[PDB]
Amino acid sequence: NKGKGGKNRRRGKNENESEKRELVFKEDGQEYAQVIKMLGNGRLEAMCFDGVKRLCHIRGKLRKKVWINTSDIILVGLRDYQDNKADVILKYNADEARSLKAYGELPEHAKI
Amino acid sequence: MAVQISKKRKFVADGIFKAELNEFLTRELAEDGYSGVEVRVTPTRTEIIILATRTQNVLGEKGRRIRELTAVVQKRFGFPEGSVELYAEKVATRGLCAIAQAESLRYKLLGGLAVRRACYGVLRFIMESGAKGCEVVVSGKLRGQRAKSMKFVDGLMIHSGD
Amino acid sequence: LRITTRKTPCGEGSKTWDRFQMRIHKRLIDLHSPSEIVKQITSISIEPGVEVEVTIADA
Amino acid sequence: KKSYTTPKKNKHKRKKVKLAVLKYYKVDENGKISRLRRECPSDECGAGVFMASHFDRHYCGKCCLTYCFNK
Amino acid sequence: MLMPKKNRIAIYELLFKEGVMVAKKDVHMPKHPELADKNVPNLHVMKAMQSLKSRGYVKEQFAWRHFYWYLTNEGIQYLRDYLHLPPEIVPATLRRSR
Amino acid sequence: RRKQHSLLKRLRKAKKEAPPMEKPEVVKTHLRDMIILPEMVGSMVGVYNGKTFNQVEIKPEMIGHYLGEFSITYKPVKHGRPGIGATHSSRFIP
Amino acid sequence: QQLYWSHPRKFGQGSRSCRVCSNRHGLIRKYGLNMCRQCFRQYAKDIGFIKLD
RNA sequence: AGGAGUGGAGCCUGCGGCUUAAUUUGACCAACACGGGAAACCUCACCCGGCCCGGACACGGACAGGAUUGACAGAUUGAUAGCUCUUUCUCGAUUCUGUGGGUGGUGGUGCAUGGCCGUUCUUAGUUGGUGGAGCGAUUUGUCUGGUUAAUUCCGAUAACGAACGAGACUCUGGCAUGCUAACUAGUUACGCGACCCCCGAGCGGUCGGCGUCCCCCAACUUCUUAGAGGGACAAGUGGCGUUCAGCCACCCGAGAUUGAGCAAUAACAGGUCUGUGAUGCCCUUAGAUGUCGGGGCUGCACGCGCGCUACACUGACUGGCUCAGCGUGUGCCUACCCUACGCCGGCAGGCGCGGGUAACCCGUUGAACCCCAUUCGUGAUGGGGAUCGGGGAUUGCAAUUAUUCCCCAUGAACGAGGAAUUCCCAGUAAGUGCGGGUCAUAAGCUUGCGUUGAUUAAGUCCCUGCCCUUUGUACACACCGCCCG
RNA sequence: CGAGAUGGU
Repeated sequence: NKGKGGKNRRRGKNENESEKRELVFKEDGQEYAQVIKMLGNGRLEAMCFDGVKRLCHIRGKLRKKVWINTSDIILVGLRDYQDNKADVILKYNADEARSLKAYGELPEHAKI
Repeated sequence: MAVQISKKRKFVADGIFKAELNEFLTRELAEDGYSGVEVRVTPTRTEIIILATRTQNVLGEKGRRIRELTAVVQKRFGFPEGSVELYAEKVATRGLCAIAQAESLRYKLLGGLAVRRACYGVLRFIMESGAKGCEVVVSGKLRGQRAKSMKFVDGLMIHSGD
Repeated sequence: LRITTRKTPCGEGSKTWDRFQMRIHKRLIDLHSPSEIVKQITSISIEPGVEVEVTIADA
Repeated sequence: KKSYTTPKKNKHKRKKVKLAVLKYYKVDENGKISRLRRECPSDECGAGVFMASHFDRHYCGKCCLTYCFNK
Repeated sequence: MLMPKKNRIAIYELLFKEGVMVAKKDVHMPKHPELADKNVPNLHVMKAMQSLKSRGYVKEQFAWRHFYWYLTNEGIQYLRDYLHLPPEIVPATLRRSR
Repeated sequence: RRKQHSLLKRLRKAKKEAPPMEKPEVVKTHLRDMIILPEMVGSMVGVYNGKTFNQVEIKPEMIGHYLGEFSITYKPVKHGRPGIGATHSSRFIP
Repeated sequence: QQLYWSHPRKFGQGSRSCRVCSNRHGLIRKYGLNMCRQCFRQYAKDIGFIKLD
């Protein structure tokens, strides 16, 4: 279907971010966050909605696939040690982020 | 047939009949070494001649399979009783028939023999039988989860023109 | 008889076509003879894949 | 091609009632028989087979699309 | 019920007499052709022959929307019992070919 | 009209059994291709829409129209703002 | 068992299907063939059609 | 160098975005009138509801005062689904029930595969054996030069002798008054026969003119069909060529380039699991991801692609005259074909009665542009025909979100199109209409056929690309590469 | 000898 970059490289399998994108909520050890700044080297600064800011890192599965950006909404996994640091699990589209807030899942802080 | 059908429909329907008969015989007589069917007509009677390498398997213990095949050919295609006869005939020069060599390579692979040992086994027998050349190809998941192919060739081989 | 079809099984590629045909040939011969002897001569050399049909009066 | 969202008026099938075999004959005296429920006026069903009695109808269970009398 | 016993006997007697069966893969046609006239549908023929195959009493083949079935020695033994025929009968195929 | 007379029976039952000088109860149906006959005037019908029944009070001006002409299968469109890919200039590079 | 278990099928794509493989799309009605277009290219030589031009 | 355009207008149709219960989905030069994809139902996969088993076979249980099957009426229901509830007849070992196990699926993965197709790539390219050269990856053969559409030939030569592609080959077009021979094809002529005209030397005639008017037990094969052979070779003459291989002009001739099919080695994470009883693994399997009723695929601020009709006088309208070629036709489950002639109606259409399984009947296939005469008069006009009101037929089980067709009325934008950009060298481009496919109903698409018939070239490497050789490199994921502060 | 940078699948 429609490309949205432009290049020779048709050598991959297509992204298909479609159909049964079943909505995901927290388990234990997770938080929702908004991206505040993006740094070099595959890392970023993020704020979760109960107010603890963290330095955050892209998991190896999301490299060069799920492009994160400033003010974007993400799902983050906490560490049982080293509480200043965390890793990204998912990105929510602006269509999914409004459904989280419609289920009352997010405080009235997140931008959409 | 209360009034006869037109020649365009008649010549197409006679070709559709030979195609379905060849498919039925192909999958009934595969291990029994089938390679072709021929059909001929005479007043009140149709004779079907069938070619195979091991003709005793086409007959069975006292001709049982010729009687069973005569019954189902009559039952399916709507011939009247006793107007159909089946004759088995032995294939001459079986090394120069491509269908008998494709089936014997299939059963040799299905028994678990290694691919190159099997393929050079038929390549030798075709060239010893007196062909001017041949080409054997196998393709799919040969050794690993990513697909491959092999070509085996000997002698002369044309590709273009009539 | 003619049939013209797309070559592709699935609808992708540049748009090529196949052109199949079949040709049919027909003849007539008329005789001045008894009904008993057309049955003799219309029974030899007819071994190949040729239709033969005969009608008892048309002339 | 999805997970399934369920209905809530659930039955698999009904249950067919269980009853003892025969109450359409009576012995009244030694060697005296009565037939308690009637045969329908019919070609094949004319003997040994009986019409039901309902509160306002007589009905043949064998000829089931028809053979109903309104009393 | 799968079918009336009147139907089930009429399939087995035609199979035992002829030695073979043929039917097309279509559950909707109201009558099987040939000596299965006098009312049995070909759905009953397909379902009957499937039950006879999983017992080992017939062989099966298929091409271009048609089934083909052949009777075998264990099935001859079972049908001669089920139909109560004399032990000496073999009505379908016997004479040696030349 | 083989077994399409059943609606006309249910409509004339509802016209008969209504309280004096008050409207009948609804009869609800799938029959969208029924023509409005002069028997059907001053009657309540629920006409199926692909998921729900919409009620109609049959005015005499409706005569000769279909029942399906008064119960519509979709919502009128009103637009939200265009998305990515809607124009040639809209392209995204990471 | 139900009495209403079928709908009319006396014309259109509900009536007809391929004689080899039961498919309903892209079939050939010409000269009484009734094959699917992919099944025709497979059997054309055995039926007796050829290409010259 | 030029021709017809496309991009601008209205409408048709495919795609994105938005909207929605659903607007099912694949594909981004080599996707977008493509899936032979013209969806009323079916097709059908999507959305809202409801019946059904079409759960083989094995083991255990239950069971001939009986395992189980079917149903009238009232309530219920979109429904005449005994689906379910109340009631009480009916069938007869075929089922039911628990466990194990199967079976089906237009479900998922084309980045697990087979088969098929497209593309690199329409160009001239590719490879062993024995011998020679290098420690080796590799190389020569497969070439300095000339010649050709061509790795086509000549010749040269540490190589010799071969294989595939090219070419040959198959179908097709143009020629035969020579051959074979026709009541399912014609001509000529007369025994003649018949209607009409005197226009004709001359009468109303032997004799003339006109004929798809009619017999032949007349003669024949020019015109039609289609079998066998024939014919063209750079063969002849003049120039140019390491005088070879070839190239240019001209005579004679139907003809000195007719047009297609088939096509190598090695590749691509190209497309297809939605063509298949081709198929691995995964998922689901009775409150089913295996049948009926209704809805959607057509929804509309907006961006893009292939097309149809036009902006008029080299025209539009109303009469009159006169010419084609390729094809299809009573459906074998599946239930329908092509039509002459007569009558009724303005029209679409209706009734009656015949022929055709086809060189036999529709049919001498009375095609359109074009040709001859008339009316309008430079006016958004008698150019253009979008949009919209009212009425009448035909298909079908059903036409509203208008199936298609006929009639009166209404009368938009548009006055030759910005930056850009496509196809084409002779019976070709463009104009013009007719068959086949799909089809119960129906082309603004596509695949073939005839008819009218030009302007400009006979060249080049400039722009975009392809082939071969020499050359440089920090590239090999191969310039859409790699890399510095 | 006009101007001609850059590179998610």
